[PDB]
Amino acid sequence: PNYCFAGKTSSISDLKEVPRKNITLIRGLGHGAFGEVYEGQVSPLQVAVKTLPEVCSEQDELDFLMEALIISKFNHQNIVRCIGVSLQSLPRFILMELMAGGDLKSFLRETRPRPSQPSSLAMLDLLHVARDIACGCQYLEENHFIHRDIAARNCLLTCPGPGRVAKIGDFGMARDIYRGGCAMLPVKWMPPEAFMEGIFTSKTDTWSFGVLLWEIFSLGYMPYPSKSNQEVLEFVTSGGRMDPPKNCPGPVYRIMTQCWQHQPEDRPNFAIILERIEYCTQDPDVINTALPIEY
Ligand SMILES: C[C@H]1Oc2cc(cnc2N)-c2c(nn(C)c2C#N)CN(C)C(=O)c2ccc(F)cc21
Repeated sequence: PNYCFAGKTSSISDLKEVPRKNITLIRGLGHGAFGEVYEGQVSPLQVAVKTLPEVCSEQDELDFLMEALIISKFNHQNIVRCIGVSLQSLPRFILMELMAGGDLKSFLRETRPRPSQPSSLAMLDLLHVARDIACGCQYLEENHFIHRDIAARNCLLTCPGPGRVAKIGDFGMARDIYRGGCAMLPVKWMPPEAFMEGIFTSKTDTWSFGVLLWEIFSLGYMPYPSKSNQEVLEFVTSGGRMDPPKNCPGPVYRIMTQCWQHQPEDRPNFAIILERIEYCTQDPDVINTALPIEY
């Protein structure tokens, strides 16, 4: 089974097989419903290890291989690196760049300004995260790769503290399409034409990035508070959009509303999104805006 990205075709042969003896698991990182994730080290190189359960179907096996090929073929600083794989021993491993800041949704929720830590985050921190992910998205766009699932839960941070870099860290939806059910669709992140006609383009990711921006500036809230998937589907198709997050500067909210234009042609590409984020970061009135302190 081959994988095609950009101009090139790659195969399982192209993956970097790391000798299993060189790999040591250290601790769990919060395992999902299928496959575990560990902190590990390679002989030392610090890594995250994604595992394939040994009790799995052949389709699961092909899914795991395809994920390894997809991530291994990306080359961008805002996309998590694949250090290698261990596919010749069981359970099979994919080895990733260790993003010690964890996923972005959890980071935002856990790092909200509080009376004890009133200065944990500032507007600039959020703008830098937004810029980081938009840079990753621009790389995907210019290489004609549609992510399909841009959302805070699928982004990672290099570290919790000040020098953090945000990166896109999961490509499971894209993998599935390359190779499911309504209840599992990221409805709240999808544009009208996506869930209606099943049409996908890079402007699909623009819409989702708008929702990510809302997640970021809301400090990790679930989009469309109190609305179910179907309610959001009908709301969005009717022209409904989310209100600004609490204390969100107008220039930032306007990037969101542009990302959520009904017509894909009316939505900005990621080059433009990056330009607008950069302008926001220059504006003193934006970056001097205080985030809410949760009590
Ligand atoms: C496949 C997995 O990858 C990594 C996870 C972590 C770090 N680095 C990588 N590469 C991580 C997480 N939490 N913490 C505390 C750490 C640490 N250190 C998040 N997590 C448990 C995930 O499963 C997850 C979530 C989203 C996503 F995009 C990829 C992943």
